[PDB]
Amino acid sequence: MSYNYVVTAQKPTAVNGCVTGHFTSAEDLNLLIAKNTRLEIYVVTAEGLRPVKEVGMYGKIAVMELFRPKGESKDLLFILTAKYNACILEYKQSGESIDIITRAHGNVQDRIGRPSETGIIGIIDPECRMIGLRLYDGLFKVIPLDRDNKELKAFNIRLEELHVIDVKFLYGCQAPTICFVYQDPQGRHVKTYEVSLREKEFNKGPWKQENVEAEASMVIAVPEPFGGAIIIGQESITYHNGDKYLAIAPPIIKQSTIVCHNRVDPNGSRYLLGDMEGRLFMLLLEKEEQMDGTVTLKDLRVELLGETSIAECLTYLDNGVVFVGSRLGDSQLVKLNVDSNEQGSYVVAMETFTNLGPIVDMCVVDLERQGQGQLVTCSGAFKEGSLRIIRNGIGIHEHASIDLPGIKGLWPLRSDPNRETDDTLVLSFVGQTRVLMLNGEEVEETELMGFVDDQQTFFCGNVAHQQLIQITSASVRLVSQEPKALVSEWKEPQAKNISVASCNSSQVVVAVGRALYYLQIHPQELRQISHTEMEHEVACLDITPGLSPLCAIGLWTDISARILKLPSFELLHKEMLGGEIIPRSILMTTFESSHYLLCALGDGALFYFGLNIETGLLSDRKKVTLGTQPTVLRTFRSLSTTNVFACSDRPTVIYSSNHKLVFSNVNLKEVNYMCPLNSDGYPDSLALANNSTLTIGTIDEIQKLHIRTVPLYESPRKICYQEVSQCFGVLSSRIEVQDTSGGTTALRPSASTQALSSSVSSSKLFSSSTAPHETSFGEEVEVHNLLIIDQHTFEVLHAHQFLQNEYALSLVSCKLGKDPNTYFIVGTAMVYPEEAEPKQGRIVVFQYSDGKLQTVAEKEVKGAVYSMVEFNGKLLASINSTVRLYEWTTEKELRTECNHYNNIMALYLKTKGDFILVGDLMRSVLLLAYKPMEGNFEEIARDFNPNWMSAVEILDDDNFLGAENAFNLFVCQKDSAATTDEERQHLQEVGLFHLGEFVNVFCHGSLVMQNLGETSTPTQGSVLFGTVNGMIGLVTSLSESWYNLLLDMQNRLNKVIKSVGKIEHSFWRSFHTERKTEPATGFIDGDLIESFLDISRPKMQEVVANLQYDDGSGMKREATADDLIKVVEELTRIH
Amino acid sequence: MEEFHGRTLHDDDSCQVIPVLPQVMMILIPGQTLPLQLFHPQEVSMVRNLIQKDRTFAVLAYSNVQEREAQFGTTAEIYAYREEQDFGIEIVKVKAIGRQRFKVLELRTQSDGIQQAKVQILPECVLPSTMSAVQLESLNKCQIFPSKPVSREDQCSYKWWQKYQKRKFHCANLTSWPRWLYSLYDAETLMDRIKKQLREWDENLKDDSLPSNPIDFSYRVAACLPIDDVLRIQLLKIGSAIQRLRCELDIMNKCTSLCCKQCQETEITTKNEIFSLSETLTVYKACNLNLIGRPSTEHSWFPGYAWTVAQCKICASHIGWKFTATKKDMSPQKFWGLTRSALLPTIPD
Ligand SMILES: [Zn+2]
Repeated sequence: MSYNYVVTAQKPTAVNGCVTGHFTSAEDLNLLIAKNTRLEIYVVTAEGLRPVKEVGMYGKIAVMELFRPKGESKDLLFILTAKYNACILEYKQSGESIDIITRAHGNVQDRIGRPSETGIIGIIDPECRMIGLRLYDGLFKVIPLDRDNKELKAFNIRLEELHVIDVKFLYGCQAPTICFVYQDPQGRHVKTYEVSLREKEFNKGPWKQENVEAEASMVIAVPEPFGGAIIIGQESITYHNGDKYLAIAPPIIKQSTIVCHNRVDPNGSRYLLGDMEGRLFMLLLEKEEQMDGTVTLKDLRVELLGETSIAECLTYLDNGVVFVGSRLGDSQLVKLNVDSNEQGSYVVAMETFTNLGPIVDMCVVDLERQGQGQLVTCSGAFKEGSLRIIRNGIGIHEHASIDLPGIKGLWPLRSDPNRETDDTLVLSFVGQTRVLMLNGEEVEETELMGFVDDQQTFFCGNVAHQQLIQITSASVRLVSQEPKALVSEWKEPQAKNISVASCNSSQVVVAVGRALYYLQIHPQELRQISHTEMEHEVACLDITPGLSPLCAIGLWTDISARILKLPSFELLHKEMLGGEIIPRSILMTTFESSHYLLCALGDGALFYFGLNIETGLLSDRKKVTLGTQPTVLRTFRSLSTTNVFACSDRPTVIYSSNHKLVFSNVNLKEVNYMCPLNSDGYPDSLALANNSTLTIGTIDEIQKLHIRTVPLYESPRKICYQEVSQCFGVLSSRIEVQDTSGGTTALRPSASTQALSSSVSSSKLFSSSTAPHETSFGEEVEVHNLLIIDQHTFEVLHAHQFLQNEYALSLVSCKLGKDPNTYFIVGTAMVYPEEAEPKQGRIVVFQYSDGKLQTVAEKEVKGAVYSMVEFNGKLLASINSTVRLYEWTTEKELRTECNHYNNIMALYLKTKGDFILVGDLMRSVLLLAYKPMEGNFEEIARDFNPNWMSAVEILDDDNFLGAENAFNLFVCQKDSAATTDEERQHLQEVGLFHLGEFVNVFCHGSLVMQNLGETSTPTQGSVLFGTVNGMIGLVTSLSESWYNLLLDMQNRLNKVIKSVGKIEHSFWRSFHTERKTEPATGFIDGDLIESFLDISRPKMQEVVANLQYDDGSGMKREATADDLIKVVEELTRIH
Repeated sequence: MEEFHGRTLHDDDSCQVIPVLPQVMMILIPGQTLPLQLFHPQEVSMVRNLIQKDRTFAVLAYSNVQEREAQFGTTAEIYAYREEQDFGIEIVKVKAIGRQRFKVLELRTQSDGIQQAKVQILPECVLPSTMSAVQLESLNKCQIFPSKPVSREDQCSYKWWQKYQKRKFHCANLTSWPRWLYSLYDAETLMDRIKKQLREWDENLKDDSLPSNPIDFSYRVAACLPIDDVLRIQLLKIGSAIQRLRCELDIMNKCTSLCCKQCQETEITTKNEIFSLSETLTVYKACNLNLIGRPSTEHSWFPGYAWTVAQCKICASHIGWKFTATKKDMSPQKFWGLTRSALLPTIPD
């Protein structure tokens, strides 16, 4: 009844576990990184990481360890899913095709059992005799490893100790022994068991039950010859080996808790340790006692190698290179030149992988192109929080720069034997034309003998017959190749100035006034072939190849496109293209894998058309609005097939994917004229020039999202956009320590201590207050700021710091009431540790004027303002449990208008029109309507279902979307039936889906251009969402017939496509919860449908063996495997 | 008597047919023993037959006593039974404990005299920790806290609770909400707060008296706290432990009028005026109290505080003493140091 369609416009980026081994080949050193579902296999080389494969698994990688069972060459890969799907994958490549086959697959869930709060632990015997798994408390599930165990048949073993923290398998033992730390009322102990597969029960461990620190965090099993185990907590590392027991309490690991570890030596003599605050230690084992050949520990020194990103999974590659994979920071590659000591730190960063981190709030802003949105997200946390600006455009990597005096056209000229290289490019100045010759990166301009020195040459291409033609307004000069001297002059009989000249491989047309002349290039000579007259002046002309069967001309006096015979004077067709302005560029292109000719008007708009190579002209009326500036369309050889670059205020690149063109915006401010140049200096480049200067570089493939990061060294919490002020407003938090002198001290220079105009909130509306439990030494205190960040330079213009013990929660920019100016309205909450639920808060209204953040209004409320939105000029606040509506008076003071008291906590406010949607963490979705006649809220609907809800959004007047526990997405719907005046008060739940991600933020908008297309698209609307792992999604509705077609096609693809681990799709996407599981409905997996363009045509045939395809008809043929390509290609453009 | 030790539980979200006890008129929250003496021969025979078969009965909590219509009820399993013929009446005394909560799907009147109802047992859903969806993998090993120390030396255990909040909700900085908000939806934190604000009305040893399970504790607190019946039905309709605990906090923070015990009808003072400048509850102001005796200041804890005996107006029972200043420049002038157990808080309507 909803008919949605959910797709992912950016794969997840937060690394949640990485592991190195010999996976792809017996000699390679791989590196596998799991994100949630994105298992990325890199091969470690000398310079860094060379990606090799990237496979999408149908689950959240919760366990991943490479093991090599005896009798195999390269390692296998055991992967467990958060839905308890266990698979053993093997790498398999056949020359060029790479496949991840599955050697065993099963589901290792139990029918009953509360999952362990410490989470899944997946550990493996060093001898590859078994795989232990802790899923539920007091139960250790052992998987034997046999060649005939293709279903992974596991058995449980009871654990007498319920609260197990960390468990591992020891080294150098006959039977497989496990050692683990467990919590009992006495304290924390470490115990070892032996596991026998025959008996299927635990035995007596090698050691005895010892006693360890009350906060001993984790166990790490030391290899032979050391053996034993190392247990590290917060103040001591203790090594146990039965009769041996070493304990160290170093004074450097006191500040933070070690959370991650790795081993850098094969013999286990040094270990890497990372803690919460992003600091990299190194545990050194001293084996200086070789008393009887064996090796025993003597000392346990802990070094300190410096500071890195906030680590989540260390990994030591070869040659002192460490991959400090970060879950909330950004993945790194630090080099441990432990002899550097540049400033005391032995780590130096090498690379940095993009990580959109915990997206906590986003906003869509029309910043520059005014046609396409740009997403701005508050990414990261703690010392690596930042702002990411995400834009959808074909990126251009510029490698060369040069300054030109407003050059308005360039052309490569070759004056050498043919070597696919041009040693010079002629640029068209205002009056002259200076050609720059650059064997390397030269900038000097050299006048060609065969080209006019100062005549403002217009066309200078690679003419045929081993000649170079430099056609100008005065006369056309053709020079030879080897002689390099003027060998032909083709002057007009009237000696007039040709406005626009068309050049081809061997035929050249010169248009003067309303007359045109066509000539054919001859060896060392120029011969005029024909002349013709036109009704109106020829503003532009270009014949695309040889001999062109047709010639296109734009009438200056009529603004119409006329196609005729290029080697003759016979007209073929004509079309008046609007007539608003004279067209500035007309060309014919083969980028559509066919013959097509499109012309660009002077206003930037291009009317599409489809030409015929042999004979025939069409119209194909279709408007593309490139911008509001003249455009000179060109083509570059360094392309897929041809491409078409349209230089303007908003440059575009037109490329055809299957049967329709796509105009991808370029990543540049504005370009005046571009030309291909596949020269030695920059192979496969495209030299572009603008009103300022010129540059050269390469162009990316297509439509890849580009992310610009702006660091803050703080935790950003919220963000809005104020259009009039051209600036952003972002709440941020900085952590400070309690100082001995009385006050708070900052750890590092953040982005709020380094603002231009830093103020401090002094509007102590209340006074006195209470704090009998005053903060002591060393405690951490969060200090909040409102930052006013610019929209162009992205610098903080103001950092207004709020009061003490004041958590600033919400933030809205709007024009309240009838005021002509905008405001920043921030709702805060005074939180003291003694009090549990805050009782005091504020709604402070700032106004950023003239570079100063002045507090305009003020208001005190008896609670915490959790959320705020705007009605039509009236603020709508949520104070604890009540929803209040504030009307902005003329005297600049918020005035209450109406109240609505809830039994729930009004924690999510989302509105449209007059409908208000109120929610809380317990998924108590509630609806309200504003009655203008009465002024008071009326409760229209209600939906109560106890479960943890993460976000909420309005899709329409009817559908209300939201997120829900265990990473699910749901969609409610109101009305219908209207049976007993009580069903209209209830919200039917129509859509369910297992997204697999924790959605933080929902926001309307889309990242594609607004080409209307008259008929529009089947998908109506677009709702982006942002999650913890760092993916951007997109939910868009669908018509019912489209939903039926795509659901049937989904069921058909499930039988053809092969998953990794052989997880059936419908089980991955089932609405998963700890107590019940129901199939997905009302949601279409965008990734699965868009995968229809990856499978082969032979595989595509049986996907569509017997289908309907509708399309204004019945069941025409079987969709022919081309109608559905059109459908999926249309669906791809949305994200 | 006859003792039954077996424990059985019907499947949740499933229907069952049970008879309705007509003598029972109050809501029996599960876990609360409700002894009943039955003397009607039909009811006695039915109870004996049930005890032979299942010893399971139904109690319907009617919203309106006159209407006798209930949209929810409870199921009770007999724990002890003793049927004896006394004074010509076969009186059966049965001590029963609530087991499950039932919503009355359809109740009809049987010809035997009792009324039979087919009802679907509501499911008491239990939720995972709010941080389990986003908790970092490396921080999994830090979820276990080193026990729960408590002592008079630690007094309020303030530092321990900050440490618990900071360590458990560490990943709340990956989400748009702060940690002090998630601490409002924690089962352990809410149980601790209920214990703390129940110690201010009685000084019982809650370290053993109250259960350590959110479900059991939630029912016990719903049973103990004194309110009217309709809010007990409201607390019963709640389907989750977290929501029930939050509702109980709301009810406890709603009542602020410290009425007398014994009387249970007069208003001694209000929680708003608590002279916490300097056990016993100190109230800066009071009303509807009768002071008698003499200002005997012998062995007074508070310097400059002479006290006299006090009574309500009717109850005439001692509830405390209105300490009076022994110096001209002493504030407060008169503060009532009432006894905690002498007052029963009620909703200030
Ligand atoms: Zn009284």
